[PDB]
Formats: sequence, C-alpha cells, structure tokens
Amino acid sequence: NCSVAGWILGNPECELLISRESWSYIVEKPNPENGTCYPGHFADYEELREQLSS
Amino acid sequence: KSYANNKEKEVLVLWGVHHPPNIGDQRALYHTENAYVSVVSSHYSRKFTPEIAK
Amino acid sequence: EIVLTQSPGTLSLSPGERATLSCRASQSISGYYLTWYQQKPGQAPRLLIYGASSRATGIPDRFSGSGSGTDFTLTISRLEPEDFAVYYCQQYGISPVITFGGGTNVEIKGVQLVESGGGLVQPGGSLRLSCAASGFTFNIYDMHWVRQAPGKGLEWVSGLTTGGDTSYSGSVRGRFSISRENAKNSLYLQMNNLRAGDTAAYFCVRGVREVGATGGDPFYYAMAVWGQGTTVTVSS
Ligand SMILES: *[C@@H]1O[C@H](CO)[C@@H](O[C@@H]2O[C@H](CO)[C@@H](O[C@@H]3O[C@H](CO)[C@@H](O)[C@H](O)[C@@H]3O)[C@H](O)[C@H]2NC(C)=O)[C@H](O)[C@H]1NC(C)=O
Ligand SMILES: *[C@@H]1O[C@H](CO)[C@@H](O[C@@H]2O[C@H](CO)[C@@H](O)[C@H](O)[C@H]2NC(C)=O)[C@H](O)[C@H]1NC(C)=O
Repeated sequence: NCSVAGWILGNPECELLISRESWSYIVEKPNPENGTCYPGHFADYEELREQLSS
Repeated sequence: KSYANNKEKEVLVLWGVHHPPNIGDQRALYHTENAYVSVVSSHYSRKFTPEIAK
Repeated sequence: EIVLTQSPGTLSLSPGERATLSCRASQSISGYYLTWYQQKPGQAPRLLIYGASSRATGIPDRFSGSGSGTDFTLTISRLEPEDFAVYYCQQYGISPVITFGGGTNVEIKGVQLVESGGGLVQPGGSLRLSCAASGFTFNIYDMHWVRQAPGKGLEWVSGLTTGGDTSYSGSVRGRFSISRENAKNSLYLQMNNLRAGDTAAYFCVRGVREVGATGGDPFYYAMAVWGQGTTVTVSS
C-alpha cells in the first residue's frame, strides 16, 4: 500500500525490509495509500524516482 | 484570503507581484518597504519579496 | 458625499498670532482624504496642506494641522498681513465626489491649463466650455470641473476618472456633460438648461495620478494644480 515516500523514509506501516538489497523491479499501485504522515512538499519526486529506477 | 473548488471542474488562476520603478509609490500606496507575499497550495507554493529595480 | 462645516467662515486676528481652523463633517472620514487651500480674491486658489498633517511644495512651516475622523483641523503657527485670505477645505468622497467647505477669511487687524469660453448665455439656453493642456501628460490625471460664486462657499460641479467613472451631483447631472481627450490634450464641457445658479466663476482642475506611469510625479489624494478659471452667467 505504501508510497515511495513511505518506503524511503521509514513509515512504520511500511516494512523497512533492509534485507531487500537489490531486486528485479519496483511495484506500486496507481493510487498509493500511505503518503507522508506529516505532509510537506517533496520536491524532485520525478528525479528521485528515475534515480531509483534501478 | 483563500478559495477552493466547489465547481468540481479544474480551475486556472492568475496573479501578479508589484515591482515599482520608484519607492515613493511603494511607501505612498502600501506603506512598507517590506515585500512579503505567499501564494500557496498543496502542490505548488511560492513567496515573493521584491524591491525597487529601475 | 458628506456635508462639511468649516469653523470659522471669517475671523479677525492680530500679527504674531496662531490661528486654529476646524473643518468637520457629518461622519468620520479617514484622514488622507482632505486638502487645504488659500485664495486671495482676484487670485486663483493656492495649495497648502493635505491629509491633516502634511505640507505642499515651496513653503514656510507655519500652516500646520492635525485631526482625524469626523473633525479635521488646520492650525497656523504665525499670522502675517500677507496671509489676508479665504482658506478652503476640499475632500475626495468615496462616492467619488469632491465636497467643499465654504471658505474661511483671515482678516489681519492693524505645466499650465487654459480655460476657454466663459461669458453670457440666455437662461434656459445652451453653451459649451473647454480647457486645453500645456506641458504634461493629460493621459494620467483624474480631472475636475469646479464652481465658485463671488465671495461665497464653493460648489463642485463634476469630475471624472480616466477610466470613465463619472461623478456629478444629483442636481447638476444631465444638464451638463463632460468629455475628455488625451491625444488632443484638452477637455470639453457641453452645457444646457442653464439657470442663475450657474451665475458664477468656474475652474478647470487637475487632480490625481491614477496608479502608474514614468515621471518625477508622486501622488496625493489632493489636487495637483488649478487653472485661472472664468466667469459664466445667464442673463437677459
Ligand atoms: C496508512 O494508510 C491508511 C489507509 O489510508 C491510513 O489510515 C486511514 O487514514 C484516514 C485519514 O483520514 C482515516 O480517516 C480519519 O480517521 C480519523 C479517526 O481515526 C479521523 O480523525 C479523521 O477525521 C479521518 O476520518 C482512516 O480511518 C484510516 N483508516 C485506517 C484503516 O487506518 C493510515 O493513517 C496511514 N498511516 C500512515 C502512517 O501513513
Ligand atoms: C492496504 O489497504 C487496504 C484498504 O483497502 C487495507 O485493508 C484493511 O485490512 C484490514 C485487515 O488487515 C481490515 O480490518 C480493514 O477493514 C481493511 N480495510 C479496507 C478498506 O479494506 C489493507 O490492510 C492495507 N494493507 C497494508 C499492507 O497496509
């Protein structure tokens, strides 16, 4: 259910999964539930995603 | 001041920021050498603090 | 806009003396809103003071005032026999209507416009005036036509912002008609249905820098400058 924000930052209902060290590909849903629990502008969302393409 | 949509359509909004060529207007009209404006949304947000610039 | 009341319409005082004058209205009316004048009879008006505090160009420091809301006030530090004159009280309505205090004589005890066409007509008749502009940008300023009977309180006939919002009085409106030209640098006032209330002198008057242009021209909500006026009369 998580956002990429919820994954990267450490949202406790996003399981951190440090064991996941490298992987085939990223999965989301289109309408991800867990954005940030304290909102705020998150600049360059695009650029971080492309950097974390691979 | 503020607004949010009731119409349920998308909305297109314009505004401007005054840069006088002289200060006597700025004191006379608005009575601050301070400029501070904050036009804000969730996604977008930006402030403005300009001066005279001839 | 609101009835003013000067205090006094005439006074008699000696040299080396102050002079307190209080122009106050019905309601309380915001205080960068009035401007204060003098006239020598024979001469046109001259400007002195604005916004209850502050002082015009080319000046001593003696005429100085205060006051706010309902009661605006101009005081005077020293009196002199060269000051022998009727001082006036001119305020810009929010209903954009100038209103006029009725002149205040001091007795001391022991660039330019040009008008066009003042004179006679028959009563109930028809005639036009103009003004013409010299040495500035008639584009910018909000203009006013004004009247004055001899040795009486003034009245304001008409004025107009450079966008087109007229202001007349309810009695004067319709019988007169204004129209303005910037490319030609001139103003027009076609007038009809004329009775003895118009038996008086008139002035063309340049007021307010609207919001913006280039220049060494600041703004108040007072006048900028006046014209020499001219007489108009109905008679038979
Ligand atoms: C992770 O995602 C879940 C699912 O969206 C979040 O839970 C849901 O959050 C909404 C927020 O509006 C909850 O509605 C609110 O409920 C509270 C009462 O608890 C009320 O004060 C609000 O006015 C609003 O009605 C919704 O009930 C809630 N549902 C569940 C099943 O939890 C959750 O908050 C997210 N957590 C993090 C850490 O991102
Ligand atoms: C993902 O979101 C769905 C929301 O549809 C969560 O579904 C809830 O699951 C719990 C049990 O685990 C139920 O008690 C709730 O009633 C469910 N809600 C809805 C709306 O179906 C689901 O648990 C979420 N999964 C994760 C991993 O966060």
